[PDB]
Amino acid sequence: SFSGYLKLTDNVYIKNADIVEEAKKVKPTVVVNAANVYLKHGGGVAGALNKATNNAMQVESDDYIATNGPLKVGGSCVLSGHNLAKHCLHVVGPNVNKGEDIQLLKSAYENFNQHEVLLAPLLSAGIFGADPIHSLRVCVDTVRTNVYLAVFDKNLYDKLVSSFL
Ligand SMILES: CNc1ncccn1
Repeated sequence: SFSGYLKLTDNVYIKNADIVEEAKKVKPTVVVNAANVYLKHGGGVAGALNKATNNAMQVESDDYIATNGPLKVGGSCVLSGHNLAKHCLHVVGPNVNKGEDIQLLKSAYENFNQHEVLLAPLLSAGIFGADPIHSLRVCVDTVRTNVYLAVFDKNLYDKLVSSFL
């Protein structure tokens, strides 16, 4: 199971790790993807997770969108975890770089509550443009299930831990 995590709260844990390497090591029940509404896994966490699946995540995602249409910002869907996890919970946080409402970040984190344990990145962080310190605060104030956060950037990981209230 999960090793080397710093415990932030009763249910939130954090580690400086590449979520792809972490998923391959742990093979958790659920890995969270930082998805967009179209499930186009081009860059950031999504591009990295999809590349680790040899594009199988994108092929599955395109079939999901062809059948169901796009997700909502703040929404999610459960798909296969491929070689990374049992399932992948694709969660759409607001993309501040697209002018999306940062208030939807709490709705995005609420999706985590449907899973007893998850390996996840900080929603709306990275190329999504939100402040990762704010994302961590919404995470700890919204998620009640056990969430193991992987923060790729060491400098950001240190800043998140050192500034955690
Ligand atoms: C590419 N891996 C990654 N990216 C962001 C957060 C955690 N892991």
